[PDB]
Amino acid sequence: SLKRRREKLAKSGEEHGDVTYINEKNKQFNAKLARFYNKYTAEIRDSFERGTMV
Amino acid sequence: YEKIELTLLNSLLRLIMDHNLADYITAKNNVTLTYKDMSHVNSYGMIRG
Amino acid sequence: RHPIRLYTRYIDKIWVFLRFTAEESRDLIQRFLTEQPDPNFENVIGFKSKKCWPRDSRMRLMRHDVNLGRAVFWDLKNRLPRSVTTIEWDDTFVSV
Amino acid sequence: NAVILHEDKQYYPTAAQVFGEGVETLVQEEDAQPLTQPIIAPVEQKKFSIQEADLP
Amino acid sequence: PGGPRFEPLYKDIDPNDEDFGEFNAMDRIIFRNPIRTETRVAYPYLYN
Amino acid sequence: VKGGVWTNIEDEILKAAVSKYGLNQWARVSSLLARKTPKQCKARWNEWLDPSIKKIEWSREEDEKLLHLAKLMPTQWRTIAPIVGRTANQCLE
Amino acid sequence: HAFLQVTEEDIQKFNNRIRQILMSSGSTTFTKIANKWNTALIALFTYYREAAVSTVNLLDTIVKCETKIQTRVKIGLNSKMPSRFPPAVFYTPKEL
Amino acid sequence: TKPARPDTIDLDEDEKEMLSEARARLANTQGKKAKRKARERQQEESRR
Amino acid sequence: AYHQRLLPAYTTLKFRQPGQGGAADKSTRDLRAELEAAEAAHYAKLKGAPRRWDEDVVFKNQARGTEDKGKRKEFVNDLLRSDFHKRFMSKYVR
Amino acid sequence: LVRRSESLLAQPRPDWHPPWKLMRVISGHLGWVRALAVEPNNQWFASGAGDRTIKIWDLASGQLRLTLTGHISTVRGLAVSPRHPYMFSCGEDKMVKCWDLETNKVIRHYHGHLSGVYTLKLHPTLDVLVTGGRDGVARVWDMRTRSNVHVLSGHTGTVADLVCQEADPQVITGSLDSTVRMWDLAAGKTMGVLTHHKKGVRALVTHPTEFTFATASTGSIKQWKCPEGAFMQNFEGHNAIINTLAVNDQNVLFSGGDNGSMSFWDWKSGYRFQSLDTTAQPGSLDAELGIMSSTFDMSGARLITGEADKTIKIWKEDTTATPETHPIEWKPSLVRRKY
Amino acid sequence: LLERWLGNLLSRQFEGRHSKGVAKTVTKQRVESHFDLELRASVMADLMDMMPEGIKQSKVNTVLQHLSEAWRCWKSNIPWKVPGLPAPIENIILRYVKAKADWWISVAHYNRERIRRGATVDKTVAKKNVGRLTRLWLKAEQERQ
Amino acid sequence: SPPRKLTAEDQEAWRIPPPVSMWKNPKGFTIPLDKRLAADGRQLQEVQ
Amino acid sequence: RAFKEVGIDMNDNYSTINPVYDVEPIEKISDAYLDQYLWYQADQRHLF
RNA sequence: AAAAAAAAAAAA
Repeated sequence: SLKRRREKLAKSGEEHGDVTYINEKNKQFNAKLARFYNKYTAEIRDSFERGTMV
Repeated sequence: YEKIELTLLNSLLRLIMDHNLADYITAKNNVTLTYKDMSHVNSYGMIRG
Repeated sequence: RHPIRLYTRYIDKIWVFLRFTAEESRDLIQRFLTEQPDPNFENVIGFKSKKCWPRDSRMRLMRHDVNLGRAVFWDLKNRLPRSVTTIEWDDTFVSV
Repeated sequence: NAVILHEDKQYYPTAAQVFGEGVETLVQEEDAQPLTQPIIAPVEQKKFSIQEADLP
Repeated sequence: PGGPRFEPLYKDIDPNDEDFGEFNAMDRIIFRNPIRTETRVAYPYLYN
Repeated sequence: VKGGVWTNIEDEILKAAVSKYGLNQWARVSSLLARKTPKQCKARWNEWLDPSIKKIEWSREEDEKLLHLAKLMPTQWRTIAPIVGRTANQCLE
Repeated sequence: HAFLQVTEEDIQKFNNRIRQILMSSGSTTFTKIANKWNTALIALFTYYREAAVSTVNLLDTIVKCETKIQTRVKIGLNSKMPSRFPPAVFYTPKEL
Repeated sequence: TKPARPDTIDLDEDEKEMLSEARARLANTQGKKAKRKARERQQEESRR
Repeated sequence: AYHQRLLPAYTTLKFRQPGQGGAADKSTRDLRAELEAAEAAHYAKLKGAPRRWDEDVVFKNQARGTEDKGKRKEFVNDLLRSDFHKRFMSKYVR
Repeated sequence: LVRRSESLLAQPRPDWHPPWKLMRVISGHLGWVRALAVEPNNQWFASGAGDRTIKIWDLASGQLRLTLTGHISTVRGLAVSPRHPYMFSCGEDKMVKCWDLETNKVIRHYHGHLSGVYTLKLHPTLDVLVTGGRDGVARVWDMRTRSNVHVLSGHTGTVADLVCQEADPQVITGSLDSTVRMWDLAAGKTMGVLTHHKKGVRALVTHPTEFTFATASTGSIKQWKCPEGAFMQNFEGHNAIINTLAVNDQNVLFSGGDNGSMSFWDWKSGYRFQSLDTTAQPGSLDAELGIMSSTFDMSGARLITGEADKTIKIWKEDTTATPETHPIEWKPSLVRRKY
Repeated sequence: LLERWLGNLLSRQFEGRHSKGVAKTVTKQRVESHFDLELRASVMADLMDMMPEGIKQSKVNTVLQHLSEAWRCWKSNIPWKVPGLPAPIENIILRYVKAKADWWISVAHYNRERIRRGATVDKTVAKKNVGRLTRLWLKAEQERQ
Repeated sequence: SPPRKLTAEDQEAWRIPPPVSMWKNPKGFTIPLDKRLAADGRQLQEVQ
Repeated sequence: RAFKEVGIDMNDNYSTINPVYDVEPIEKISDAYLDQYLWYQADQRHLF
């Protein structure tokens, strides 16, 4: 259990990707928001990436 | 006031004055109304203010 | 030449003063009663008369006057297309 | 092809269209009694004279 | 005259609300020397 | 001066404050800025800086839609613009 | 002979104007509340004149609203004693 | 409605202070009471 | 013990006197018979079983179809769309 | 292994009951109808709703006799006394009011619930009323002195239902902590705890002639035998939050489901002879389909239901139905029935 | 009266104050707060009765936050639609949001009738009522457009 | 009774998404703007 | 032909409420000039 | 035919 906790914290300590958060709990909440809302909001993310059409 | 068509109003104002002033008045009635987080577009009826 | 003697529109309120000969009044009441028939006279309830004036002043409310006032209201309401505007009996006072 | 205004628009069907023909639908929004009329009438005496119960 | 005054016991009857009824028609009454309020108190069931 | 032309720095601070605060709180967003009112920040967001605005050259079918809608609704651009899919100023221009 | 009176809606309008005066932000300062009462009373009387003097309900409303303004002034002093506030306290001009 | 204004190599002091204030306000999370409680916990640990 | 501070009030209970119903029991078949008899009486009561001046006007007969309000009262279970709320908002917002 | 009975008499064959049909729908309430109480002479009934009014309706005509105000939150309980001219209301405003029906006025208050009150029962022979609420407590109150003579504690959730009977167990409290408690009224002690339900127990009822009761939680109705609380049987097949339960003098269990569902069961056998779904008043949402309260009249011939589309629905059993038109589709199945 | 009052005074003096444990009534200043409490509990109860046996029942106050969000969307006439929310939970939220809306509109109507009658001298009550009818009129105006 | 057998379909069918509040941030989180507009139903309106 | 947002508020007379519109000052100046010009020119040409 | 405390002035 301690080894799994340490490994999860170490894998959560990596800054791979775009940053949006400001705190650690903010980072975890934004990761959860991703894990639920990509399949409904990927089109909006595309619209934000392009800087044009909805 | 509530039941004024803006196209018909534009036609009648075009009857009585220059079309630029009529178009300005009709476009000025067609504006966005906002109160706090509530917002819509007035497209039917008259803005009395 | 016309029954409508006086007319005034104050922004959105109108006052119209009509004068009827007996034949014109009879024709108008006949047309109103054959358009919206009422054989038991439910017209006394709903008609308007000022309670602020004294007992003698609010004199009487008979058949002919009430039906003539409602006929005038119905005829003037028939001239306004209700998609533009209309006149409601709640917002209306008629005196004969 | 008729024109339906905003103030006489129906967004929902009627009660008879929803409940059927064999269902009685009542819309009761005013009471049949005043608040001063009791639901259970008290046992009322109504003495209008002075009468001795037993013979004196 | 000389007696106390109180709140109205029944705040219901008021002639302005009642319209032109047949029972209390204004000129079906044969007015004479006027009835005073002490007469209304002395015979409360005849004059009220 | 309260107003003026919009800069890229002001635009990015507006986007960051929208990120941190949302769209129903414009006084805080204007308080990050210095020369813009809450109404001016809201107008800049609603007319330009929203990325649900189509910011490329118009397609042809958009042009027939705009011309037909300007034929049926003379000078009601705030009404035409939701139907076309652009803003009122973009449709007018 | 046109007999004139003030309509009941306008008596209620004046009453609502005094209620709005009594609910206003500066309605705890005695000079401000007196100035607002003076403006409302001047507006009412200089508009409705001889029709206003012949309406009993309007005069009752004026009496009650003036009593309410004076009662606000008295409540601002934590008293309601009638001998404590003679008419010279209210109706003396602002110069004195 | 106009697109933007391009930046400069030499920024003025107003953009510098506006960006600094945006950075300072973009990371604030706590209120007065939470900050006071954290400071009081630090002071209590120091006193202990 | 208890911790309440009620002063005595209504210290006698009222009981259903004769004529007030309540504590008098019948069979449920009799109750069904009385219920069906009263229901049948109410339903039978419901069914009843024991120069011309207005020639230059542009628009004519525009008020036809207005008096038809009130054929049957329709309760709508949407408060913002009921007739009561529309009357309220037309009365109070001008 | 615990032995079973192989006699094939453990399953009673269901008696035939006619199906039920909609008769009436009474509008006028501006909240969800959550209370219902038929007076002992079967002339009028009492509905309490989310518009914090109590409306008295004539049972034969469905015609609004009276409206009573005085609560400020949703009325949850109501009881017309068979021995006194009293009506008893409880609400979500922590108030337990006693109305004198000879004056139509609140004459007593039973104060002491710390939260909103959900239930209220009159003891059939004693001069006692019983309330339960969101504070996990069944208050037992004396009518005359307004004294809280018992505090029934032991539940860890909202006491949602409660029945009073003339023999021990005199109080039965179902709670949202999924337990049912059988209470001796004389001592204020728990005689027994039933933990068979997995979810919050929302409905209870007692049989008029048998010494048995029934409890109901979502997806499950259980019939139990007094005074030991021995599990008698399951009523199965109503996969919904069950808010209510109504057995008749002719052995009818009525379960109303919060999604708008209805089940009519034969009491002795556990057979579901009818499965309905109510319909919403026009203007309602799909989510507003739900039977929130129910009762039978004293005759048992009418089912009164108060529903979350703010309606009152009267249901009659079908007089043109015979055992041939609606045959019983029950067969003595030979299944282990894993318990 | 005074002997009961002085007995209560000496009781607080010699055996202390029973401050905690008594049920406070729902006065006017508490009404809305009490409503919220009851409504939340009711919603929470329904959630515990709709969860299947075995589901992770820890993050269920998330549904109460969704209910707060839906009420805020109702007050602003913004259509509330969370993608991926389960249908029974959405039904519970819509049902209780409409109950809260019915209570809110009834209170607004009652306060407007009191203000017209002249029976209210509270200023915050009047400003609250103006805000509520402003929101109701804007909802009606959006529906009209 | 013995527990009901839960599939993965049920465990994913009773998953509640986190509330993307567009009014409240009690912990001052910088939410992506993509998540802010997911619950806004104005994007699901047919302009016909 | 495209204008700023107009704020909407309610004025309360304790018997009715009425809308009050808040227009941008630059557009208010243009509208006031147009209003005065239109009223004067309709007075000159006997429109009413 | 003659009506007169609190909010609200903040934990060695």
